[PDB]
Amino acid sequence: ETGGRMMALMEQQLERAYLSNVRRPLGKVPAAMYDVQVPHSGFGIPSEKSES
Amino acid sequence: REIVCVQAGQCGNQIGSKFWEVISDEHGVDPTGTYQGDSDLQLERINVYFDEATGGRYVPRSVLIDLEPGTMDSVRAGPYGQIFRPDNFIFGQSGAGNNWAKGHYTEGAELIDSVLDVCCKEAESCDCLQGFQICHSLGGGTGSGMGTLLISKLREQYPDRIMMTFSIIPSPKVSDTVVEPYNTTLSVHQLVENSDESMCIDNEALYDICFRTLKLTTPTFGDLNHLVSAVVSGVTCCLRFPGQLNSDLRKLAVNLVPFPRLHFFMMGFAPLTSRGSQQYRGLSVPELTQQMFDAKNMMQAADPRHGRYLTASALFRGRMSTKEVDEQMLNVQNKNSSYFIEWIPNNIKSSVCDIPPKGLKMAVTFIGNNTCIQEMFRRVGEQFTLMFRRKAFLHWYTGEGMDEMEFTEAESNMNDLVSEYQQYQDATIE
Amino acid sequence: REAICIHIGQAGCQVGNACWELFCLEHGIQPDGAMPSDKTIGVEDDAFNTFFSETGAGKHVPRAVFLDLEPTVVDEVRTGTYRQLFHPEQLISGKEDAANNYARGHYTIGKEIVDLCLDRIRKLADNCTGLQGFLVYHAVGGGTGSGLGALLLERLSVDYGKKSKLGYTVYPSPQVSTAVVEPYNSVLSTHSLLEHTDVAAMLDNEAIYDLTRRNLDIERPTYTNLNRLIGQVVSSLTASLRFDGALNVDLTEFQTNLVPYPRIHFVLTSYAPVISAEKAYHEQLSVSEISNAVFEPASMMTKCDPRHGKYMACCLMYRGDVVPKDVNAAVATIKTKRTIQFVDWSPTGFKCGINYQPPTVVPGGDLAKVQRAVCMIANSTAIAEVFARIDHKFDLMYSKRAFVHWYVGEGMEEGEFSEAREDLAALEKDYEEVGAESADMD
Amino acid sequence: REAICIHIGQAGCQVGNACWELFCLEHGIQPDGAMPSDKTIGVEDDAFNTFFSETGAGKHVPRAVFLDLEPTVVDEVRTGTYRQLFHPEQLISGKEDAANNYARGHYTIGKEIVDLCLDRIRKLADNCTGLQGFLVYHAVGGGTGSGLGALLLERLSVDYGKKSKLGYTVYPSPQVSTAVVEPYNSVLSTHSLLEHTDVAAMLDNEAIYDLTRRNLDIERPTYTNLNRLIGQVVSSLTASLRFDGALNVDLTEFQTNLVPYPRIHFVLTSYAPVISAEKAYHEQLSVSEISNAVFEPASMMTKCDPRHGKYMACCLMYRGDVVPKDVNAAVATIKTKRTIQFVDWSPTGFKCGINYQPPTVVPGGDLAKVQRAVCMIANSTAIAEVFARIDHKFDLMYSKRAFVHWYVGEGMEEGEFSEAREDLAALEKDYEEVGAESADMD
Amino acid sequence: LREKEAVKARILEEQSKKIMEERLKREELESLLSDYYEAERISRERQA
Ligand SMILES: Nc1nc2c(ncn2[C@@H]2O[C@H](COP(=O)(O)OP(=O)(O)OP(=O)(O)O)[C@@H](O)[C@H]2O)c(=O)[nH]1
Ligand SMILES: Nc1nc2c(ncn2[C@@H]2O[C@H](COP(=O)(O)OP(=O)(O)OP(=O)(O)O)[C@@H](O)[C@H]2O)c(=O)[nH]1
Ligand SMILES: Nc1nc2c(ncn2[C@@H]2O[C@H](COP(=O)(O)OP(=O)(O)O)[C@@H](O)[C@H]2O)c(=O)[nH]1
Ligand SMILES: [Mg+2]
Ligand SMILES: [Mg+2]
Repeated sequence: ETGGRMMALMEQQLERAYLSNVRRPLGKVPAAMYDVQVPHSGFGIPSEKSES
Repeated sequence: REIVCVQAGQCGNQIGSKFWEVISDEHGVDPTGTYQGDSDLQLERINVYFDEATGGRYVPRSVLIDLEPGTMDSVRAGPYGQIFRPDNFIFGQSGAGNNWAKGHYTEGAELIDSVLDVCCKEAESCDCLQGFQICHSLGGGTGSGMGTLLISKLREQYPDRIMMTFSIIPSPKVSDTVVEPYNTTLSVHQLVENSDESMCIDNEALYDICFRTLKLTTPTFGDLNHLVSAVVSGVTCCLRFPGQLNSDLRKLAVNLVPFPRLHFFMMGFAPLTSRGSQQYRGLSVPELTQQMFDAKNMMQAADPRHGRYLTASALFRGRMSTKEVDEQMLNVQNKNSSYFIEWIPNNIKSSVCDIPPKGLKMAVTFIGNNTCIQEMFRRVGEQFTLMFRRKAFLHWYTGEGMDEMEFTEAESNMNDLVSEYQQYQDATIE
Repeated sequence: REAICIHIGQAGCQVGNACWELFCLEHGIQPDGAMPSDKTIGVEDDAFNTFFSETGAGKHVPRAVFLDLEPTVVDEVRTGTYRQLFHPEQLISGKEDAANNYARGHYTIGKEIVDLCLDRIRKLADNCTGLQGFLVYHAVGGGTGSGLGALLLERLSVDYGKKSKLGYTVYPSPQVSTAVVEPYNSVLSTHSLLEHTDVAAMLDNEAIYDLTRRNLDIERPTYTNLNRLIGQVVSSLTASLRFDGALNVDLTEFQTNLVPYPRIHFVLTSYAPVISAEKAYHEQLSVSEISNAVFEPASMMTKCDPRHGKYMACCLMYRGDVVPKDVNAAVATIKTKRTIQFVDWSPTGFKCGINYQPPTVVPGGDLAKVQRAVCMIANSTAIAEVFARIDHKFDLMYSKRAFVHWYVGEGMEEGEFSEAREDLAALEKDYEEVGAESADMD
Repeated sequence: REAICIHIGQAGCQVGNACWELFCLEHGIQPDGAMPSDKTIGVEDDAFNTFFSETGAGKHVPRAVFLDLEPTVVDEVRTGTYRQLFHPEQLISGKEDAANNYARGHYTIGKEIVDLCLDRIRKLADNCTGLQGFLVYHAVGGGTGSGLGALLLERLSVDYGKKSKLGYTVYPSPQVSTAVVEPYNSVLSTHSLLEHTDVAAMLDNEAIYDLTRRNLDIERPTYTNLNRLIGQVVSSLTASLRFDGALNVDLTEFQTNLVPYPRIHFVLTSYAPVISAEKAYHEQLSVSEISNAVFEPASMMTKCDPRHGKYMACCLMYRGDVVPKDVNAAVATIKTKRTIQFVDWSPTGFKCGINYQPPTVVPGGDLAKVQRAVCMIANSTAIAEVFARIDHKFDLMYSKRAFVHWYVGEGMEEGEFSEAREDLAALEKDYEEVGAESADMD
Repeated sequence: LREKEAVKARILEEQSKKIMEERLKREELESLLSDYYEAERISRERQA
């Protein structure tokens, strides 16, 4: 028997604190432990320019 | 790096119950199984002893086996009993009768397949398996017989892991059972072949600890099992917390055992001191070292003053300098040089761990490999020879099915173990 | 300037869903076929035409057909979110599956459905003015993909003739497996694909699982991840038709440059900057690092080791901010390496392409955003090891006729097994002979 | 210009933490890999390049790998303060330790992990244009440091060839000890280290404890103090590559000047103005006082007495406000002394270096701030006494095959003990022969 | 340069002082936690 929706939501809320759910989620890259900023053009060095 | 525990017989199950109380306290797990700790350092190695159950909960990696359910019903009724997985309690329907042959051959072969099935299901779930840890008494009936049977099966199935046993040897002064020498001799025969490292504890040394050091007026078995649980939970501490000089069960074995038969060790834990005196003297490494080597603090009847140390290991918990550890171990080796084996250039290994046991500023656990161990086996061998020459109670065991040649083999093997210790005590350069 | 996509069976339709998601998001077409008012202002452009055609009211509809014998996957497309994007006639579904039987797809059941498929492709091809090839997606492990893919390619090859047909094919991986009868279906498929395909790209799920574990940090991948990687590869190969660049590469140039002899048309594929957001911000990603990456076997999408063979031709496609001089310096450095070997009859081993459009980022996706990428398809003798392992599994089962009564009951002669096995044996001998280190002067 | 750092096991990683703390603080790199102050045109600097490379967003990342077989120390690095500095691929960790067995590290466990390390080193060496050596930090007393350090040095020496390899090595102290089996591991390490290292600098913890009690005012030292001293020494030796100076010294000049014969490459190290903050403002610290200081045995970081041997070469590093004339006057005064003796075949016994950057002060540190410092590395026959005591402890233990069954079970036979002991005996005889005065000139 | 060295020494001394203050505060914190644990254990045993 399932105790409805609130119990299920709290049950899933108590789950993610497990280390397995943190470093091994389903079909996803594990979350970062610090903030990252994606540049406007993307990652990597821009190509260096030269005089015409 | 996770350990699987097995608890067998009454003594083993009670000590295990106190052990899982102590370990659950150190990692802040409620008796409901909920994590309630107060530092991330507690959580980050919880996997070493616990498996994860649904919504929050943690379950302890232990198998309970006994031949009559009385003990199992007592542990289930205890304050932490609920944490244990119901399918992990294994019990029969008739007692061991204090008979090794019954425990090994008749009810043993009946139950043994289900215990191996539980151990394998639990073992194959681990991502990388470290050694097994087993608690049992050698003087009993189901403890000795089924413990050594199980030890043999796990050694067949996992020969590349570590095999560890803690064992409460029979006392010389007050026996609870008449046929203790037979059961002890046969069990030591099984252990010296199968085990990698075995720790031996008397009940008389723990009583003398309680009376002299703690000055307890009326000690009870809960205190004895707490003393055992402190060292048992201490040996594994470097597996599960950070430190300045890490150590490991395999690293302990490599540094302590010079030759493969010499793997029986004594245990001690140092900062035992009564509540009245504690206000007058602070903890420090010289004080810990002094208690650590005092024979008053060793939990085996044999006294170090009658032997020599081959090797010893000290694991320190707390924030302390490594210089003090190194210089203390040098000063103790130089000042007491006759009690240290002269061919090994340095007999003491040290290790340092950041996280002390709760409510103590510092602690050390001591493991010692000492040739005084011969005395304990000698007393039993003597009692065995007195009993065996007269066929004193042998018909029970023969009626279960034992051949007498097993008894003569086990006696010869134990006598050879005593001889090997005696030979290494008296070796010389020439 | 145009290409038509044919999606067959379960793997081909599911990979198609990821492909059309990507092509929509890259051009900017909404899921309902419209295009927002700001994409169509100030300039008038045609680049969509390779994959979409517009109606006179300005709705976009895509140039694809979906073929299946079971309804469920096409019914998922019909009831999903992209319901309004596809024309309903294009989504063709039968009554019952080919049940992992090549014979059921080819002889019994596909014979009923094939004429509707040909009528839809004909109606599409008549409404074109620069059709420049067919793209086909299928798996050779299953019954309908093998049998109906072969039958349809045969009919297409007679009706349209010289026009090129490029296949992306998922072959059975060397130790992960999903069904027992995979060797029989793969051998019988490969017999038909030899005559009726111009280039065949080989994929193994075990390699994409390894790549997703090793480069990305995903422990538990599912088919949507693999299909998004495949979609990125297809977008890289077709980008040369759709966007401006320094060195364009027309689909006929691939066939001209990659195939030395008419049977030697099976190619390996790999993709370089598969990377997570945390690694991507720790590293520069210059041209020479990704060029060195594409030659490591950890980058490949097929489970083969190229160190056990010799390369005949490589085609390297660069997209994004790259300048030709670094590509030339990179290729010269690769050429210097001692663990990379070319057959001595192929001195000028490389083809290059350079396109300015960087790879698109999908909202739910797992790849990082990067300024440049390279994709390689290459012809190498190492592929012969994959066939030898298929032949060993076929020989093991066929020595005792382990399952043959199903195939014989659904309409097939026992002789066809031996014919196909001898043809694939001849293909193995072709790869032995073509790869000869040297010939004697006497 | 570039140098690559390899950290192995526990001592090497913990000393690495102090090294990278110091190098960050000296260049000005924040713990998250950033740069304060301005970045516009007008000024432009490059000194970081020896140890860091920058990404296109301007983050800095360091040229190091951290290698361990147990997770705990690298996980401490991963969860610590420098989390964002290192690339996660650089922090490599196995499952289980080498349990003080050289044999377990070399034969059983390191063979699986070694190929990842070589792949990381290859990826580093490809992102260089003037690599001029490897720096390696390890202890020979433990199992993984000995076994994996030897195996990795062998593989590095085959793959990279002529490139120089400089080791900083902690030997087991002559009476302080931590494990019983230290002599066996140190002999077996030294056998491999003899063939595959260009210069080896020797350290003993007992000397750094004595130096920190006598000169610094620390009653109860711990490993963080020793690691900060080691970091200062390595920073002093590598400063010649990174900053402007009067007399520079390239890493090839060390090998040319310090090593007379190819086996005689083990050197002693010492550092002069180790002084506390309260003493430092009561005293001047001129050049001649610190030059006299570096020759006193109270300054050395190895437990050996140089009066029992002969010097072959000395390399003196001065950093800070020093003038060459004062260095010349100091060296001539040292040369005058009667208790300092050089072999008669080495008349020009000294090499000097002078750099303008004064030593850095670390916020939690225990060293005072000083305007000048000198660091010395010197080659002397006295080192033969250090090996003899390890060999004596080996002979005592080996007489009973005291622990050998562990080593034989994990794969090392028994002959290898005797082989290694004979090689170290020959090294002792080499130091006996080189130090023997020439009998006659004819 | 005399004044420059003086002011640099001043700022270095200030940074050392703040680091030492943080260390001492952490030490006091852990000491009082341990004392509380010991006190509650003693009280429990006496009551028993
Ligand atoms: N990459 C990828 N592989 C798939 C996908 N679906 C199925 N496969 C693989 O392809 C093989 C199965 O082929 P199917 O497509 O199921 O065969 P089928 O075309 O449906 O043929 P029938 O069973 O007769 O309908 C197995 O190896 C699967 O792992 C997918 O969506 N993506
Ligand atoms: N200076 C310094 N010496 C250390 C440190 N840790 C251990 N040592 C010394 O190094 C020797 C022990 O070597 P370890 O580094 O522990 O051996 P290991 O590399 O960890 O090898 P494994 O035990 O197999 O993991 C002893 O002489 C220690 O005194 C440290 O942090 N700093
Ligand atoms: N330390 C300790 N010893 C015990 C405990 N219970 C029983 N013993 C001892 O163990 C021996 C009896 O063995 P027992 O456990 O009954 O054997 P079993 O019948 O096979 O389980 C006697 O020496 C008892 O004194 C206990 O809780 N702690
Ligand atoms: Mg299907
Ligand atoms: Mg270690």
